[PDB]
Amino acid sequence: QSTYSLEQLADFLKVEFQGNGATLLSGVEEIEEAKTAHITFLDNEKYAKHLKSSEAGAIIISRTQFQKYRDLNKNFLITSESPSLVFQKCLELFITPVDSGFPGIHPTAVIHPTAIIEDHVCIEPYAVVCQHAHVGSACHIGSGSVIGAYSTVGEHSYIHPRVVIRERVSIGKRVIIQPGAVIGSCGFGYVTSAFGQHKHLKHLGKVIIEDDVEIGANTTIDRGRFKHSVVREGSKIDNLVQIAHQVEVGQHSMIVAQAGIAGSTKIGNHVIIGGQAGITGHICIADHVIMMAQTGVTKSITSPGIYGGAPARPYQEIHRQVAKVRNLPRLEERIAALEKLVQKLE
Amino acid sequence: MSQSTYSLEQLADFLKVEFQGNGATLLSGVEEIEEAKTAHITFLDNEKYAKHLKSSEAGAIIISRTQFQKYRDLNKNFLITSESPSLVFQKCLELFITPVDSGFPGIHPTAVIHPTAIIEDHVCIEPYAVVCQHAHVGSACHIGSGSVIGAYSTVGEHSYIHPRVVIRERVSIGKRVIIQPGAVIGSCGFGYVTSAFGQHKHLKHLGKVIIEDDVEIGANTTIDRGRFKHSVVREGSKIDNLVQIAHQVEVGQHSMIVAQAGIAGSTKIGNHVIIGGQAGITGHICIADHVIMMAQTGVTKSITSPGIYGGAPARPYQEIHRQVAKVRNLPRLEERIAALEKLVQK
Amino acid sequence: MSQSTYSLEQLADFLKVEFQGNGATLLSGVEEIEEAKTAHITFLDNEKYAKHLKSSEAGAIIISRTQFQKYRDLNKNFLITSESPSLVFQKCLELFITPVDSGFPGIHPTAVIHPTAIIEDHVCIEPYAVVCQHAHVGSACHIGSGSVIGAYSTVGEHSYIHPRVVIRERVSIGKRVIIQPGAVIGSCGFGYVTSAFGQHKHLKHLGKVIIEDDVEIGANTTIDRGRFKHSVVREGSKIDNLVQIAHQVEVGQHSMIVAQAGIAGSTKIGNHVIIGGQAGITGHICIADHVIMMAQTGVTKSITSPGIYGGAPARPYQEIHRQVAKVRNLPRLEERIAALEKLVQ
Ligand SMILES: CC(=O)N[C@H]1[C@@H](OP(=O)(O)OP(=O)(O)OC[C@H]2O[C@@H](n3ccc(=O)[nH]c3=O)[C@H](O)[C@@H]2O)O[C@H](CO)[C@@H](O)[C@@H]1O
Ligand SMILES: CC(=O)N[C@H]1[C@@H](OP(=O)(O)OP(=O)(O)OC[C@H]2O[C@@H](n3ccc(=O)[nH]c3=O)[C@H](O)[C@@H]2O)O[C@H](CO)[C@@H](O)[C@@H]1O
Ligand SMILES: CCCCCCCCCCCCCCCC(=O)O
Ligand SMILES: CCCCCCCCCCCCCCCC(=O)O
Ligand SMILES: CCCCCCCCCCCCCCCC(=O)O
Repeated sequence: QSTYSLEQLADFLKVEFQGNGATLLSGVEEIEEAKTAHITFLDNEKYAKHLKSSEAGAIIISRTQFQKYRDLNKNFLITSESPSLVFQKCLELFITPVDSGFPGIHPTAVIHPTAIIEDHVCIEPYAVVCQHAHVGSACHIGSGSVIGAYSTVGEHSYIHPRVVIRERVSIGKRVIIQPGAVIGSCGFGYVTSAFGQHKHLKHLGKVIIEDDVEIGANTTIDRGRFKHSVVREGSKIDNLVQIAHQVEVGQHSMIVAQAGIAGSTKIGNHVIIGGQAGITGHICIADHVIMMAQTGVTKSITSPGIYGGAPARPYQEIHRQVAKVRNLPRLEERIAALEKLVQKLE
Repeated sequence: MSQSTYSLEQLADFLKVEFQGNGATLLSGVEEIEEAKTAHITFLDNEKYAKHLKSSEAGAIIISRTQFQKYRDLNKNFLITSESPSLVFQKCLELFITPVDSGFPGIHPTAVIHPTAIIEDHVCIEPYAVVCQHAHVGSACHIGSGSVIGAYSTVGEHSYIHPRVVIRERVSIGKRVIIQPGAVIGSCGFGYVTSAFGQHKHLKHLGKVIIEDDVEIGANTTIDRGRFKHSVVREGSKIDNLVQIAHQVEVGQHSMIVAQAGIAGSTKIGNHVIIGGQAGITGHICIADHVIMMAQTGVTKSITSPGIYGGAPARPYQEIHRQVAKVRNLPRLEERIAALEKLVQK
Repeated sequence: MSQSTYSLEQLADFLKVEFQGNGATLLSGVEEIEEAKTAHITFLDNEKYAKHLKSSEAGAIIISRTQFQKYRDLNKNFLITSESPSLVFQKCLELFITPVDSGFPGIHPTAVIHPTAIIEDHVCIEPYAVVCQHAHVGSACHIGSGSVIGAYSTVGEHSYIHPRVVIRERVSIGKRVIIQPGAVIGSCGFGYVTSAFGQHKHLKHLGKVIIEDDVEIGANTTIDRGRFKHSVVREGSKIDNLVQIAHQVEVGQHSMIVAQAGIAGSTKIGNHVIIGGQAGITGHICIADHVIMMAQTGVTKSITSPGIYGGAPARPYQEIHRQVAKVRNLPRLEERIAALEKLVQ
């Protein structure tokens, strides 16, 4: 650990500063809690209401937000870039990451003869690499994880401990899979028999995880019966998420924790799926669609914008619906007020 | 380019299935009925496709006898089966993508098996799996890499346990059972003794989890053991991924619980029940035979009669359809009062 | 093994408890109060179950002194206790069904322990568990098979970790803590900066996860680490299966989170709070001490006073209960508007 002054911090960040440049800083903290020795940031408007009174010895602020608060006696770090990224730079100054302590390929790691392991890879204890698997260069295979038969882990990916990647899975470049996640599990499909009974079907389709994808903890992705399941590049998936068989997740999308997409559904590019939300099967989510948390998308969405509720309706339309449902006592009163002036006899 | 090429007749004889049309027709893959080309094999599956069979350019269509008789006059290559068209199709599919194992045959040396545990003939135990005291693994079983077969736990013949499954102590697994990676079977139930004003004290659960024949359990699904009673999944039932089965829950025969749904404690589910994805079911209630819950259903009382159910709380489909409608048509109902209120005379 | 039968009297002595009914009454197991036959011991702890008491053919009923006084006139075999009837029932439960361990005592040959890690006394580490650099295993801990104790992470005394648990790096586990199988403690939190292109950049999370004393965590539950600050779960709190705890979430003392519930980033849950199954609580909000949230609740804003809440969005029990009732009433309501328009002549 070390200390940086406000002027000394500015040059390292390549950021213009305003205020008392001798302010000494020894850590990092959020805007609502930071002490004089702490550094902070502001990127949003529904956050700026806490800036007026903040002890922080350094505040990272954009050129836009700086305009509304520049006169205030606070110490500033004014940047034309995202205040959040500039803030991470400051975070990575103070805390250092730590690995397991088992570098390279651990003697325990069982690797199948026919598997191809590239140069500069780390395989932690008790990991199992199956037949004809291809672990790329500069990859990390976490402790106890499983790389399935004929599966490919593209270069620079990071598999965390105890992860099951099943047979025939394409993992892209620099993909990060959190611990406990399962890729290429069987899709929930059965033969609906005549006595009402359910007969298993071996799903054999590929699961393709493209470059720059992130998969959260214990998230499960199902493979199709014989066609592909795809999570297109730059998409970020959170914890405990369900991706059904033959789902296509479009590029640079986000699926928040505990959300679920049902079988054979196309999610478009730059789509946000809120937490605990549920999108049903055989439907299409248009590009740039934002779901609220706990949304039931039952029909296909065919235009961008903010959606929410069960079923899915535009934000404007549910925000009005909720505030009109809340209005039902008052509306009934107006009926009682009207059923009072029906004492009309003559 | 595909794996293999068959004639219509050659393939028909391989399947032990009658054919109609050009027996010489070359067939080199499979496809969905509405996409299949000449080289492709497909199946008509009783549901739709009346007009979509007529205009199908497939080189082979797997059809039931009852349905071939109806489409007898059509100019198509038919593979007529007495079994399920889809089930036959599976065999066909498996000729073009042959299913693959991890490439570790037999019982791997790195498998820890308790001296007391009994392992039957022709079983396969993959690397790093653990078989605890007095466990009983039936013949033709598969224990996936680094899975745990708990103390006094039994696994019926021909059952397939995938990698990193935990089967706790005192859990009974039927024959032909398939468990996807990372399921937890026999975890403690969420029940406690309250004491010292709201403080919760651990209760040891000593009930069993009884999984019956031909049952499937999805990936990272968790099934809790009872306090003293048992948690039972009856014959042929299919539980998807990320499902939660609480302590002392009973699921009847040939029932389906889709991904991310949860049943609370001491609740009985009937036979031929479909529990929609993400749906929730309260504890100490009953779900009758042949009940179907839509996704995200919140069941708060018992359901005694069959049919389709939706909403939170759950009500018979038609009712919640009628509700969403009326709720949506609230502004129209308000203008119906507002303009009616405008009539204010004498 | 245990076709074990005890007399009502024998049991009463072991229980150190007052009784009513024939001493010789032979009891050979436990059963729930609705179903209990003459062979069986059962308990009445919950007042919703006082119904099944009147017609009970049970061989023995564990009961509080107050409930006995109330149902005194009944001719049933009573075991009368001043403690929790459920706890006393637990003592019987264990007499018939003895618990069991894996059968691999102490530190198993096949465990991997990084030389720099510290292992205390009377600790059990099961087959193929991995303990990473500079970890600390408290005295009399249980590490389940194939469990990972990540770097610089510490596990307190008498803590019980079940098989295939991932404790990621820099995670503090308190004393007595029990973690069910498949749990992930200390995964990276969900945080990205979206570029003026639509592309999402990975923000590295360096914060800890602090699990306090007597905390329990359910199967396949995931608790994320903060970006800089910590995610804390305080004393006594019990978390169920399949639960999401986002980065920088603080959970209070003696709080309960039922299965499949979720808490978004940087939210503080107070003490003695119940979060119903599958409930969802947004980020950057606070939940007051002594708050119950019904299952499937969608909490979109801070709850600042104690009570029972429900629905999506969340409103206090009273109001939501009315709201649902009035939505139920809609068809009847507009029929009154129809008869209103009927008279216009
Ligand atoms: C979440 C859960 O799992 N159970 C809740 C349920 O408890 P509940 O009283 O239903 O008991 P639990 O469901 O917790 O325990 C399971 C077994 O206890 C048996 N039993 C319970 C009480 C009794 O006096 N006699 C008896 O035999 C039930 O028949 C059942 O078979 O509602 C109570 C509040 O109303 C809560 O305290 C519990 O957290
Ligand atoms: C509730 C929720 O879903 N939050 C997420 C959301 O909110 P948001 O964009 O606000 O990010 P967060 O604020 O949650 O980031 C984590 C920390 O940043 C602090 N903070 C935030 C804004 C600000 O102007 N100054 C400040 O100091 C917060 O107090 C918090 O402790 O998108 C972020 C990506 O950018 C994620 O990292 C957040 O976790
Ligand atoms: C007759 C079944 C009920 C119909 C509604 C169920 C489909 C909606 C699913 C909600 C989203 C959850 C995604 C999980 C589905 C899956 O993995 O199979
Ligand atoms: C507090 C009661 C609210 C009403 C409940 C209706 C919605 C059902 C949701 C049940 C959650 C299912 C998860 C299993 C719970 C458990 O493990 O005990
Ligand atoms: C009709 C629905 C309205 C209710 C929506 C509010 C519910 C909020 C749910 C958010 C909790 C999800 C937890 C995910 C954790 C994470 O973000 O990483």
